[PDB]
Amino acid sequence: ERPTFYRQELNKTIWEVPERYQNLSPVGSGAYGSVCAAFDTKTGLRVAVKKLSRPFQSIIHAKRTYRELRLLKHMKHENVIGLLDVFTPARSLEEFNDVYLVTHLMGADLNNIVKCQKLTDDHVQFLIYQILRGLKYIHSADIIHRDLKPSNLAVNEDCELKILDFGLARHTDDEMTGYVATRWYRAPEIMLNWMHYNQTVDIWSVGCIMAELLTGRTLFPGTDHIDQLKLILRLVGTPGAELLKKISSESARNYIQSLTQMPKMNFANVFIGANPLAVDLLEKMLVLDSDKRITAAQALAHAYFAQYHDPDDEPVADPYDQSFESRDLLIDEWKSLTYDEVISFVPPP
Ligand SMILES: CC(C)(C)c1c/c(=N\C(=O)Nc2cccc(Cl)c2Cl)n(-c2cccc(CC(N)=O)c2)[nH]1
Repeated sequence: ERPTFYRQELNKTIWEVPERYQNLSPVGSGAYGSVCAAFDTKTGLRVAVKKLSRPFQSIIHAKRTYRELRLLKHMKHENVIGLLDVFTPARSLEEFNDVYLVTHLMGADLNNIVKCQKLTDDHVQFLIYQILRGLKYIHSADIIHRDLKPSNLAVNEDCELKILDFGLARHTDDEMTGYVATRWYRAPEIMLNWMHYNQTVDIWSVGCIMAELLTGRTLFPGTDHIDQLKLILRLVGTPGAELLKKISSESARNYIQSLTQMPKMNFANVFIGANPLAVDLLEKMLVLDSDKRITAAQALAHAYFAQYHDPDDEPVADPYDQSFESRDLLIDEWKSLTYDEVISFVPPP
C-alpha cells in the first residue's frame, strides 16, 4: 500500500520519491525548496515535484509548510494549480521530516508568452479572462494571492492558464529592492505598507499584467520603491484626501503629501490603439483606492470578456477554514497537523 521509494541526489539535494515518478530533472531552487520535472508513469502526466527545504526547521517554516499543503489541497479549479499527489518517505510521525508536493508540470509562463509571442486582443481577452476566473475562485475562499506576476502564471500551447505560486524565495527587503520584477506588479498599499490590505491587491496586479500583454512592456518598471510610486502616480494621479485618510501609516501619508499633485492621465493616449473596452477595464482595475477597484467577480461581467463570460461556469470555492492563521502552535504541533493532511490526501479521480 505504501509505494516503494528510490533515492537520488540532484544538485546537492537528496530526492526520495515513489517509483512511479521517473526522469526527475531540476527546474528551480530557492531557500524554501526545490522543484523537479518528472514523468508520472501511473497517470502518464508530466509533473512538477516540489521538495520543501527543511519544512519543520522553525515555526515560520512549519506553518508555511502546513499553509501550502492546506491551500493546494483545497484548490480545485481549471485556472488554479491543484495537488496531484503529496508524499513523504516517512513511515510514521516520528520519522516525518520531508514533504513533497506534486502538480501538473507547466513550462511556459506568461513571460515566455509576452516576450516571444505577438498576442492579439483576442489572446489578451482569453488570458486575462482566465486569470479573473481563477481569481474569483481564490478570492471566494478568502485567499489573497499577493504575488501575482507573469512568472506565477503557467500557460500552455492552447493559451490555457493556471495561477500558481512558484515562490521558493523569501521576498526579503533586498529581493524587493531596485529594478526588479519582484516589485513591479505590487499594489502601492502593499509596496509601501500604507494600510492593512485585502484581496483587492490582486486586481492591481492583474491590471499591470493586462497592460503588459497589451503593450509588450512592463507598466511600472520602477528603479526602486519611490521611482515606482512616481510612475504609478503619474498614470493614475496623486491621492485625494479621502484615500489619504485611509493611509494609516503616518510616515507614508506624510511622504505622499510631499508630492506635487498630478491628474489621472488619459489611458487612451497611454494604451494607443487598444480596444476601448480594454482601456475601460484597465481604468477600473488601476485605481489607487483599493476600495474602488473592480472585483474579479465584477470584471468577469465586463463587456471586454463578452466572448468568454459564462456566468454558469465561473465557479466559487468550497469553504476554506483558515482559523489556523491566527493560531500559535509549537513546531511539532504544526508538523503533526501537516502529517495528518499528508495522510488524508485523496488524489483527483
Ligand atoms: C495560488 C495559491 C493557491 C495562492 C498558491 C499556490 C501555491 N503553491 C504552488 O503553486 N506550488 C507549486 C508551484 C510550482 C510547482 C509545484 Cl510542484 C508547486 Cl507544489 N502557493 C504557495 C506557495 C508557497 C508557499 C505558500 C504558503 C504561504 N503563502 O506562506 C503557498 N499558493
